[PDB]
Amino acid sequence: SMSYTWTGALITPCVYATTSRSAGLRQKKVTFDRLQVLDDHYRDVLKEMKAKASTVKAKLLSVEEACKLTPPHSAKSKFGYGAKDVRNLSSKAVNHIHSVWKDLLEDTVTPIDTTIMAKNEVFCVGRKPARLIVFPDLGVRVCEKMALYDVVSTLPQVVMGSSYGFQYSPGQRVEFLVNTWKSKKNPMGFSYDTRCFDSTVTENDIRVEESIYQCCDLAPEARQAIKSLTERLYIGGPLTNSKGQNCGYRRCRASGVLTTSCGNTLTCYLKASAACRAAKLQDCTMLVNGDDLVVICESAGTQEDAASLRVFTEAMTRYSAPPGDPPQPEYDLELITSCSSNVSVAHDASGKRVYYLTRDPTTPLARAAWETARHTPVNSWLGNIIMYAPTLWARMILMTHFFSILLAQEQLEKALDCQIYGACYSIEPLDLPQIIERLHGLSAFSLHSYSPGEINRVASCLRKLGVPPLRVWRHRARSVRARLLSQGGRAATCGKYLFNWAVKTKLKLTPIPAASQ
Ligand SMILES: CC(C)(NC(=O)c1ccc2c(C3CCCCC3)c3n(c2c1)CCOc1ccccc1-3)C(=O)O
Repeated sequence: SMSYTWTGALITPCVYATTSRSAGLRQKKVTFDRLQVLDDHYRDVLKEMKAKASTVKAKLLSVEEACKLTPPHSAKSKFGYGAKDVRNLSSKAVNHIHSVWKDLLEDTVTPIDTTIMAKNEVFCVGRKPARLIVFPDLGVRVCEKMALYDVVSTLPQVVMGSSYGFQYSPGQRVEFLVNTWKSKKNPMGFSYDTRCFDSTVTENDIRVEESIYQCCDLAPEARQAIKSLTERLYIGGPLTNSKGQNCGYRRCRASGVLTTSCGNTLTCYLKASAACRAAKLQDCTMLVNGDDLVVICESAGTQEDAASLRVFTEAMTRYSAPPGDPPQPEYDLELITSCSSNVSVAHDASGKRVYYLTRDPTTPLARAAWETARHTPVNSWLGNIIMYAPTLWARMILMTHFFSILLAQEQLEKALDCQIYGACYSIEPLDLPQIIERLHGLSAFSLHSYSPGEINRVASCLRKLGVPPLRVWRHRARSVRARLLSQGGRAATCGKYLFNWAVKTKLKLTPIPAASQ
């Protein structure tokens, strides 16, 4: 069936940014008839998964638990309250959510409304159209957590095991990839890019996902709500623009429901697993985060692997998940990008090899540049500093430049909102040494001798963007550093740890103590 049907009603508004002006380009991209044919490989895998699901027990969250787990900056309800009101258990929001939950149990058919908007996201320049998000009202969102919050995390882990990527901290991901890679005699890996994965998700895919939830041991009321949410919301429904006008109907995954991530993870794992069997990949290990898929297996030979991947892709396509980028076999782990990252090697103080996650700095640099400029309530630069703390480009460029700006504006102690790892943290910049040491270990203040590919990518990327060479940054760093040290206190600690790389004569970096008093 068609992933979308449109009524012509415009999708109205809520280095460049995406806007509603390109919504037409995306709609054309995401709108197509899906054809899905399933075979015994798919059925065999689904049965194995259901058997694992059958061992999971999961519980209803009360209205209050679900409110407390509601993120602070969610789009407000059209029923007179917003995310802060939910977090604060205001009577207004509490009363409405109870009415919404009751209606979910008593009505299991009436399509639930959703809003569609185009995202505003910053990119560097072939310009990409804005992403479309589809989401139900805040009240419904909280009820989703009541029914399914205890499901959507626990369940995929049990079903998929080490393949479920969301269980891993950043160092655990690296560890899993490197160990998997080193366990093959002749490793071959490839990422698989599904073309607009959300649009490829069929009604059958979504009823399958529901059938897998129900394999869980649930409360009766939870089964009812999960069935209802599926029928009224998940499988499809009407789309409303920001103006209150209907602009079409959906028959695929909505991007902004609680089950988007769990569901894409299960369905991607299910389809890919079966496709591995169809292709006869040997000693397969998969890693899955939602729609993002990477496979590492035992090489059968250069042309064999190429043929294998083409048969892999044919299976995924039959299963309704056709490739955006045709997949490509790699024989070097560094060259495999999954979840916008790749493993790379450097050396620590004693010259030990340290693997860490890095990525092409283009988008992080562009967004940070954008945030310097227009002073946005969004601080993506700080999140990138944390996520990619060990990297060449985060240490020498982003840290240097932003601690530079923090000093000048004397903002060293103003906490910034930071959305990372699926949560919104209130981050004080002086905490960065302690944060980094926990996430990445001390080696992250001491890494040197980065790979030639990594260095080339960074230096080349800077040139493309008109950013000063790394040499400029090392010089600026030494200045920012001395300023931090001179101020002493927590500022000094930042100079000592975050910038010991810019200095000839290294200070000794010892384990930073937890807070006292
Ligand atoms: C001319 C010179 C040498 N420039 C700088 O010092 C300088 C510092 C930081 C940055 C940055 C960012 C680096 C990462 C943190 C956010 C800003 C970017 N650019 C500069 C140029 C060049 C133009 O604007 C950009 C557009 C896209 C990506 C990066 C940038 C001067 O001294 O005036």
